[PDB]
Amino acid sequence: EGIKVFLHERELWLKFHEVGTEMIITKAGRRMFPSYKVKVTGLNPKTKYILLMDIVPADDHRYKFADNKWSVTGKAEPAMPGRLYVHPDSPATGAHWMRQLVSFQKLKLTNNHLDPFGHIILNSMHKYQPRLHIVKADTAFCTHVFPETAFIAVTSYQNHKITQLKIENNPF
Amino acid sequence: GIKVFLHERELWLKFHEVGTEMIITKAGRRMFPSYKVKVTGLNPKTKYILLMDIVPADDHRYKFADNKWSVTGKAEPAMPGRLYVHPDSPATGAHWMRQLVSFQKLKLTNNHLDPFGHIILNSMHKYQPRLHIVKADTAFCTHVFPETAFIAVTSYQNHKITQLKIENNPFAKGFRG
DNA sequence: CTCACACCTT
DNA sequence: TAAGGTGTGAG
Ligand SMILES: [Mg+2]
Ligand SMILES: [Mg+2]
Repeated sequence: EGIKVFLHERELWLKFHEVGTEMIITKAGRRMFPSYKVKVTGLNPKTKYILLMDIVPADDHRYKFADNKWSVTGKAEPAMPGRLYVHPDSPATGAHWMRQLVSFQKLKLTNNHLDPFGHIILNSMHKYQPRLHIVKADTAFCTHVFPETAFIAVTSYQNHKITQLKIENNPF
Repeated sequence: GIKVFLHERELWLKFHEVGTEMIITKAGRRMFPSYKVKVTGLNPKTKYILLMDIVPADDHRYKFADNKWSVTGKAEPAMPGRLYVHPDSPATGAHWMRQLVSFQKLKLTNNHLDPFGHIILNSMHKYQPRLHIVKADTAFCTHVFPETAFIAVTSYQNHKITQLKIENNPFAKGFRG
């Protein structure tokens, strides 16, 4: 647990964070943008670990976007326990995980409470916090939370500034 | 370090074999056994926050029948679980390691409108208590003892749990044979 | 599922 | 002490 985790593309995340990050969620499931990726150090090279993500409510509010601003508009909806996204390389050695960027870019977000594909179910107009968890594969694990990756789940982009950012930052 | 050891593990296992139930009430109910741990491997001078939460063990709703728990439906959706921060937090590693860390005063309630800061559970659902350890100068670590999982109930279902509670909890001494 | 209650601990 | 944690058992 003397492990360090570093958010990749932090500057891009910050730009989105300043505006107020939104992530589109759909029936088919949508990848996050920015992608969530991390560098990890301090793992035992030979020990096996499972790396995984979840995405948990950031608060108890429900939100609306109006007058180019977000604001609380109600009580957050109750939900089922969040699904986990287990990194596909799991389980793997500390040396494997440390050798290059651990990317969670294939993680998908859906708004379909009946989703059959294992995608992470969110509710529109709620705020969420992505978390990374590191488990010795072998009762104990550690969790890393970057506040700048927090976001509001949306059904289509609300703040037109976000749309510009996404447009300006994806080659194709 | 960091290592966390469950106190009275033997007693927990006795309940766990039968299938642990924890009473929940409006006023808030202590767990029995008391959740207590020994911790080692902390930096003696560093300050830490210790806290617990209690999370759904699965997505099921249960029923008890034929002297057996069995799945009966989908679990009820719920709000995020409240935290119980240990009263001594924040404290130094040395403080935490000096004696058992007790979470005896943690209370469980069924009142979704509870104003007392107690942990809100739904009856007939299964739950897993977890201990978290947060350091000082984002990152924290979590310890999960599966032998402490339990089904929240409004009154005891399996009479073997009732008898265990009576035999081992001092406050129930008056009901003993 | 709830409450007044006897009986007990701390 | 006095305050407060138990399961009870009828409703
Ligand atoms: Mg990206
Ligand atoms: Mg104990």
